[PDB]
Amino acid sequence: KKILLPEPSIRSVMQKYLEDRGEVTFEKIFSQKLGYLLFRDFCLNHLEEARPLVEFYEEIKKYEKLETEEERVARSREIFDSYIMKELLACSHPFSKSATEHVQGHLGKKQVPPDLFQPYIEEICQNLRGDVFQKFIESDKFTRFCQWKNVELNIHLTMNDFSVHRIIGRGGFGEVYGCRKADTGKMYAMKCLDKKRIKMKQGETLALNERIMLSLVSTGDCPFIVCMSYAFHTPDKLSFILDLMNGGDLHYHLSQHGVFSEADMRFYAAEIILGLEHMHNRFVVYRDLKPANILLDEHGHVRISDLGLACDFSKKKPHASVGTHGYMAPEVLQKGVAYDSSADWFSLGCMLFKLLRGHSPFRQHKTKDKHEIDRMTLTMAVELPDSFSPELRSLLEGLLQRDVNRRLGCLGRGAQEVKESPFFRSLDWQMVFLQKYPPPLIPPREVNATKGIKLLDSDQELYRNFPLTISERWQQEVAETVFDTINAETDRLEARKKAKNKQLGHEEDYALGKDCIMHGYMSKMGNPFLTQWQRRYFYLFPNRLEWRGEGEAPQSLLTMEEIQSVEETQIKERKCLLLKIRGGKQFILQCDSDPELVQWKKELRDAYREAQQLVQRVPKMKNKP
Amino acid sequence: SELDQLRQEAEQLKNQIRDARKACADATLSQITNNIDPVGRIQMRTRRTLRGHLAKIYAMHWGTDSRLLVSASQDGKLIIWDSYTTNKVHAIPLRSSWVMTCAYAPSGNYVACGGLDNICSIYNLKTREGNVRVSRELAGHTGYLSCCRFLDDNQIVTSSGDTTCALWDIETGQQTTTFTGHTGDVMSLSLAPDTRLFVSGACDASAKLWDVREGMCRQTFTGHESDINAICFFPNGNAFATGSDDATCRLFDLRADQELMTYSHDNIICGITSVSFSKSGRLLLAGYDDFNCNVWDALKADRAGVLAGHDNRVSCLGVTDDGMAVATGSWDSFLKIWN
Amino acid sequence: ASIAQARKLVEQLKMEANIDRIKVSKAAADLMAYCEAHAKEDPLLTPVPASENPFREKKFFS
Ligand SMILES: CC1=C(C(=O)Nc2ccc3n[nH]cc3c2)[C@H](c2ccc(F)cc2)NC(=O)N1
Repeated sequence: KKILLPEPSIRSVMQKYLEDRGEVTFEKIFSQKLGYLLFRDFCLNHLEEARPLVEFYEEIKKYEKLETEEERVARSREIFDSYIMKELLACSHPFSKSATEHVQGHLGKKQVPPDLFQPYIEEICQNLRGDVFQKFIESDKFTRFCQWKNVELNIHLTMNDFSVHRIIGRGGFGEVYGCRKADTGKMYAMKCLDKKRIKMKQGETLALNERIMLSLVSTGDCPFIVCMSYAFHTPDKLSFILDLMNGGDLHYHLSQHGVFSEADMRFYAAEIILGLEHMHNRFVVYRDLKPANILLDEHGHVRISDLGLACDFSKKKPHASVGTHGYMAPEVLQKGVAYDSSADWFSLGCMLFKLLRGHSPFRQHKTKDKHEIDRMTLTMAVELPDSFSPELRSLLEGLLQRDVNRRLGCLGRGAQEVKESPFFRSLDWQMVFLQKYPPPLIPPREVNATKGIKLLDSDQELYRNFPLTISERWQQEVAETVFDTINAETDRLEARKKAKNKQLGHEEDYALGKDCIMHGYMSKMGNPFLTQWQRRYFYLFPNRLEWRGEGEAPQSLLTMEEIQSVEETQIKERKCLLLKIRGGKQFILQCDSDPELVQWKKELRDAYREAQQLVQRVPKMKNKP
Repeated sequence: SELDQLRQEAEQLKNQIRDARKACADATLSQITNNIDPVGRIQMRTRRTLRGHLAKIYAMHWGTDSRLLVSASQDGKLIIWDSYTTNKVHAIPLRSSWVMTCAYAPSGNYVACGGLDNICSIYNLKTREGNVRVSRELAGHTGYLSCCRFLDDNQIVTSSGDTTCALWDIETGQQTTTFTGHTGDVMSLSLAPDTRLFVSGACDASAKLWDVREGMCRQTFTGHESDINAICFFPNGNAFATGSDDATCRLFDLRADQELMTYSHDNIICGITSVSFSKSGRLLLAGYDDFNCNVWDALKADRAGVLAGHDNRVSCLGVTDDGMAVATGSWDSFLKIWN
Repeated sequence: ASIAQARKLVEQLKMEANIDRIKVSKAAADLMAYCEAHAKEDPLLTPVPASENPFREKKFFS
């Protein structure tokens, strides 16, 4: 069930593995949640030079989050005095001439941005980079980082990793379920699309795109968009693991509440704007903006959901005509007519009207005509009801402007423009973002809101790039759940095995002071017909591969001269390595994780190749006739 | 031109030497020894089989005590064996895996090995607290180490794929004297019993005599059609035998400054890896790539006996100072003992 | 290529050329004489009893 960490011995392989990908740098490590937490546990606890440099970093971070000025002025005195002025009097400040002065100027003028300390951030980082980083790599905190990294990199999800509950949505090509990831106990949503019910509609593109689109957006944690942490499939379904929203959609709430007041709509608008800002910062127009695609959490806060029809305008701009009818901007509907973010402003405009009045604005007399809802959008200013305030009007005016020349949001600074709408004068957008505003609707506690077909080789190939894990989400999940409590158990377990070896005597590792390239645990195969796989500790040297079991020295080996090929092979569907040996013989090895396999291959190939070009040059060593 | 003229007259000196040599070829050694009785068949059998190395053995050497003997293997270790019981006095893991050669010092207090690390590492067997440190790492060659022999505990001679050999001072670490002349990878050496002279053999298929103290080459022996892999002095120090890729061994006398005898058959096509002389000089022992060691009559050039329990190449061999025994070492990972 | 290095070759060839050589018959006879002189103290050449052989039936050492 729970997450088990690989043994410390795993460090030999992951370190080379990361090193190959440049990922053993201060930059790359410091900026990962678990890397961060391990670095700091090191500096603060086990290294005296480093403690202050990080406390200082941290205090600044708490200072960038201070809400006011009156909160600010205060803390930035203590921060100065404590982490600088103390030092200055003892000559010992390990920072620039400029930096130091740049802060003290903002103090005597009492003009204190949230960035004051930014010249220092850079320099704390220079001060930590390089040399201090080096000792951390040598420390068993980096060994611990390698253990968590190994688990990360070996994720292969299946339905079984999930404890799956009630359905909380039906629609498009499948269903959504509440669920719990067993590892960590995290509640998530699970959106399950039936591959068949897809082919039937040649809908494959859309299914894929959602995945592509989700990945551009699911970084940063946006509170106002439903985001993804894993994707995986089985032969029949695609699965997305998603942010849980079990509160129902507006389309449904609307139908039960009836229409919302300006006040209540202002709340949703604001969260929705902010969601749009996020996506628009990453060049993604959402396009299917509407009550049914806005979701409520348990408390009534909202998220933009379902990015199937959403698309990227980074390199080239769409001109195509997609959306739900009655919420599409002019430039959209018109084919041969390109566009960007703009549609979402219009659609917002459209949508908000709807929350106030029970219908799309261009859907009077409950018509269905699809061609004429389009007409009303082209040359036509919409008449805004007598009951709407002056400020609501100017907003909708701004948002529904036939032309993009003169629509609100499309004049240079996105989002911001609409936030300055005096419809929102009353609001503070930092406080919107922190979800501090009480929502007007609290979902009560549940919501409720054919086959002859086959599946070829070349169907599943469409889905070959589908699975995926988002490092940022996984680390976050772990960091909030089991990381402290596992590091703990692990710590204790390793110190049993080690302190017990202080009795036994397995006490002077065999790799040290030689030319070993790598070592670790693998399972070689004895007799196939007995599922005999004996697990050994292997050491790789530049001209042989030694191995052993518990207690002994190595009794056995294989030389690099003897190895002809190294290949990947399938056995009872786990991946092994196949070393073919000169006597027409074979030698199979199973690794415990992807990266371990990936690495043992690169190194075995490198080593046999070099050793053979080497021996070839040495007259005493080569084979002659 | 002067560059022409010095090549011209090296060519002319070459002739002076060939001629001077033929002027002394008044008889052959075979003629001379036609009379004496043959050796009969030499029949040795495996006494000991030494088991431990996990890969090929590339080299071995005996201690003067005629009992302990050191070996080096592609398993990146040396083992120091007691032949009498088969016990392992020591087992040394090396710092570089690419070892090729080893040696036991006269005293039996130090050993030495090297390889593609390009260093001769001296291992003090007998430490302050019964351990085995590396006492020294003699660095300076610019190519693989191919052979080494102690003169005594404070000096040593090496041979290298950089085509030179060298005299070192162990305490200081210094390359005292170097020995240039060979135009190809030097592959083996042997110290004359009096330690004032050694010979080297090389991939140029010449072999050379050198004076230690003077750092010079006195004499150069051509004749082989191919790489000389192995070389050993006749016990009186007046001659030496070589073994080569041309499937022949040869005996060269120093004072007559030329070859006296080739050892061979049409039935033997592979190269020779190694050579030693029985205690009297009378037998010449050679290890071959066809797995067998051939034992030759040194004086009559006949082929007396064969040592043959080895499933791969015999890569090295040696005879004890007391003459009681012969050790053979193989690519099949074992040493055997023969007597 | 080098003039230094050709000068050097030749001086070496002079050392080699100006040695005192001896007759091969004398040389070879001197060798034959070595082999007889030590033929009796060479175990591989002559058959010794087990009780002088470290390796045959022997159990007992240091
Ligand atoms: C936005 C929308 C649906 C939807 O996406 N519902 C969701 C989506 C993600 C969720 N996370 N947590 C509860 C969720 C509920 C729901 C739906 C859509 C696609 C599906 F595959 C299943 C349900 N039906 C519908 O009309 N519109």
